[PDB]
Amino acid sequence: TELKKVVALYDYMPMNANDLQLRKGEEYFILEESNLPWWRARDKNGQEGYIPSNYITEAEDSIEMYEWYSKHMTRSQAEQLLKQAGGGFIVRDSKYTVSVFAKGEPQGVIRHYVVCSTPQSQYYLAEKHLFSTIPELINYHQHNSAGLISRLKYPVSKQNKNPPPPPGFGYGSWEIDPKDLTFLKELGTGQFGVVKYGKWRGQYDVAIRMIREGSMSEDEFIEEAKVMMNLSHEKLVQLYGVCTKQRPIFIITEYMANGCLLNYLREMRHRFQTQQLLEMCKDVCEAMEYLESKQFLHRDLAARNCLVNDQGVVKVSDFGMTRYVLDDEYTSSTGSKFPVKWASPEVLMYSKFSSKSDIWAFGVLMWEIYSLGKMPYERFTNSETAEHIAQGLRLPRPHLASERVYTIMYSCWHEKADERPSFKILLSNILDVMDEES
Amino acid sequence: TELKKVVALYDYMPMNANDLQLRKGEEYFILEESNLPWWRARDKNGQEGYIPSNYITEAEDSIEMYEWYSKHMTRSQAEQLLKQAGGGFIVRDSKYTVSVFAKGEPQGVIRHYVVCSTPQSQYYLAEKHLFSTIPELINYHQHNSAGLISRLKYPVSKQNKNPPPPPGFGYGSWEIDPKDLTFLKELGTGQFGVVKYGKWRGQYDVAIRMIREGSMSEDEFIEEAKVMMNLSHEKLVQLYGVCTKQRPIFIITEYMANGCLLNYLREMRHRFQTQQLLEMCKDVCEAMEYLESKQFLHRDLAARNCLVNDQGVVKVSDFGMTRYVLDDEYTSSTGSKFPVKWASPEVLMYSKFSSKSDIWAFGVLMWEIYSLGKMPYERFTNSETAEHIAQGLRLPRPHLASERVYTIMYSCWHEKADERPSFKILLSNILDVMDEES
Ligand SMILES: C[C@H]1CN(C2COC2)CCN1c1ccc(Nc2cc(-c3ccnc(N4CCn5c(cc6c5CC(C)(C)C6)C4=O)c3CO)cn(C)c2=O)nc1
Ligand SMILES: C[C@H]1CN(C2COC2)CCN1c1ccc(Nc2cc(-c3ccnc(N4CCn5c(cc6c5CC(C)(C)C6)C4=O)c3CO)cn(C)c2=O)nc1
Repeated sequence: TELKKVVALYDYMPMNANDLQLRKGEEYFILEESNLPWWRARDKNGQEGYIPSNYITEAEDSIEMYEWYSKHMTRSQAEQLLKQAGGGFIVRDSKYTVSVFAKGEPQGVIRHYVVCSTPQSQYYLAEKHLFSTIPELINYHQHNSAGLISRLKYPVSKQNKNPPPPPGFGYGSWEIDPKDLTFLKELGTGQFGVVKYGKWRGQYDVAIRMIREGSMSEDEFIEEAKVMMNLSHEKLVQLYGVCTKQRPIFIITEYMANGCLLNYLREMRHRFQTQQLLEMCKDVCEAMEYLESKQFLHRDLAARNCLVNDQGVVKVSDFGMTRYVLDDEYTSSTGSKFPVKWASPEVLMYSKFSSKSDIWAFGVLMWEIYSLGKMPYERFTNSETAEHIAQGLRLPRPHLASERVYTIMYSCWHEKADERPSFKILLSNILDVMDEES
Repeated sequence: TELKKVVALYDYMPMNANDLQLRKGEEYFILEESNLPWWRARDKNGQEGYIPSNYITEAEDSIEMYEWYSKHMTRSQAEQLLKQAGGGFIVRDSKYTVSVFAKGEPQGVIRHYVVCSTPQSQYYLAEKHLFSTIPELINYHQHNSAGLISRLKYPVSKQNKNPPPPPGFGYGSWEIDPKDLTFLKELGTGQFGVVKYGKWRGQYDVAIRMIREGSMSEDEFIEEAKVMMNLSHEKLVQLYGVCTKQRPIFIITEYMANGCLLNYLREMRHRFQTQQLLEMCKDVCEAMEYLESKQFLHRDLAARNCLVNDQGVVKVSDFGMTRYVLDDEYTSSTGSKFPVKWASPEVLMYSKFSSKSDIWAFGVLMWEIYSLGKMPYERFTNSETAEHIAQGLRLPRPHLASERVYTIMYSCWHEKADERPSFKILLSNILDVMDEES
């Protein structure tokens, strides 16, 4: 049947003819197993005989066969023998513990590192390398195992690295030269004029926005043009400059290939997925957090007022351009072209726009992003919408929105403006839910 | 004042005379810090000028300066770029996470190892090497750091290794030869005869126990001598043999230098400390657990009935010798020499000794060990002791005993015998409290 084998704990010289000579380190195969103190075994040389049971070590008992494990050693005695030894690695039972000495530093320092046991029969240690430097840890794992699937010696970078939008086509270059502008095609028309994609110096992809007669207050616009030019963020359209010497003054800004994210979600639904609109909302929230840090108010925040580039990243645009609108039906709170769908309570009532109103509009933007572009309150009217917002009604939950993101965009719509979240904490929560989704 | 410096995220060619040429990798010292998008810096070559803020990386921002960290990377996109890369170490923000690929095994396997942040500004990873072999882990740490005070390459062993007691002076050697016995000195007198320390064959330290006339039932003793010889344990005195051919029959057993632990704790109080009596109790409990596994009953368990050797380890002795006593005053339950102090309720009442009675006696032994040898119920008498044990009284807590060990030795004294603990769980609890003390 099955055969048993043990190691020679110590060495024994047969005091009796019926005994076998044990020799420390020479494994012996037990021939019979009983409860008596002596059992018959056989040696590699071929001799067999009875031998003491107090001299055998089971195959799995190799722990005792080693010169480190010491079941008798405790967390105190071990430190007393490690101080007299004066770094000695000594193992003791406790499912075990290890002790090492510290060597400079004459005051001996002892550590009691405990050995933990995995539920899957494995063993490890509750100790972390504690790298105070991330690249130092990356280099360590690069030249070590550390229980990883492989060494961290295969960087995962990309070659599609494009510089960011130049904060203006040159320092102090507020006035663009129409001669440099290289009009190429047309990008549609805007509230104040017509757009067209060209190239500054024929080497920088710019989007020229020519104005319409009696559409914007060019004077005030140029007055605050330096201000609006000082606004620069990754998720923010980069205003390159303005050609004011020529009429209509040309607002040369960053170019976005996909155009309005609203149409991107309502027509270009064959280029993204349901797991990316959250990243779009993160981009929008980052832009809003920046413009809030700048004490600037978007004033008009909506998918229509956001653009998307070839890389698929969404960025806010037309930041704070309302102040330079001439259409009364759009500027007035009771006008027809006024976006009541995204407007807020205090706005619609007393015209008290604020960062809280921008947060309300951002919540509406998240709702429509998750709705794929469906218009808010498609069934209601400009007055019924205010009625329902006052009564307490809120936009429903899109079929693709989780309860978490719905709670986010709902907190964005708190009746009390002073209670509405800030864009910073909104971005924090969006990042949290993103890390959870992923 | 203080000087600032950053790294060149990308490379920039001055489109304007007021600009400075940025070159990826060339650190630049920012001359002035503002909120504008362009700031003036100076280069190592000595040239200074305005440069974009979107191209600078703070010194602590080196994370982005590396080609691994990717704040945009998520737990999904990262796995999509790692599968197309097909083990690539890619870091992303999340306070961070790392991803590596698996290479054999054509079905790509990706891991999402998260990077943890210590409260002390350090960084580590929630990953264990998971060594399924203790000596394999010891070898790994022996040739690695693993965040240890030092490599596990300094064994902490001792040269004072003595073989254990030979389970008898030879196999089947039940009858010792008085000629071999080498009587040396005297060790005192016992209940049945007189003792003396000698040497078997002049080479094995043995303790001969010569019997007294009309003190023991030599016939029954020799009858069960093979049985009592089959009892062998580390914390158990090792009966070497019996010379029955000569009168008085000499019980040659293991020699213990310190003698009775009772006198060891009552006179030899200049060789141990208050942190070792717990180990003594552990030794006694191990012996009791073994003799319980053997369905053998000590019958008389007490510090007096335990010996100690030069190494300071205590071992039980005279295991089950009561059956071979001739003194009626000691055998009878109502006799004068009967140890009522250690006796149990059922014993004193109906004479129903059992493993529960042995557990009671072991609790009493622990109490007296922690009392330094004080006699149990020094004020009471044989009858008042039973009175108080029946009423519910129990031995008090020695000044050196913690509430935990007191609860242990108190559970040892449960009124209901069927409820008294087992020696196995008692040893488990003693080991637990020992690891806690240490
Ligand atoms: C999507 C493709 C589809 N393609 C079809 C498919 O085969 C042909 C045609 C092209 N089309 C396309 C591509 C790219 C772009 N990109 C860009 C659009 C615009 C743009 C265009 C028209 N109106 C506007 N708006 C709309 C908002 N708004 C304006 C002014 C004001 C507002 C609100 C206000 C009240 C604050 C005032 C305003 O100007 C804008 C945004 O400035 C600006 N910039 C810089 C671009 O890069 N757009 C569209
Ligand atoms: C401590 C030093 C001090 N030293 C002084 C200091 O300067 C001089 C003198 C020596 N002394 C000393 C040293 C070593 C030893 N060791 C040994 C003691 C004994 C021993 C001695 C006397 N009585 C007994 N008992 C006592 C218990 N018991 C006996 C028989 C029975 C019992 C109970 C019963 C009812 C079941 C029956 C019985 O025999 C024993 C235990 O067997 C046996 N063995 C094997 C030893 O190795 N003892 C004493």
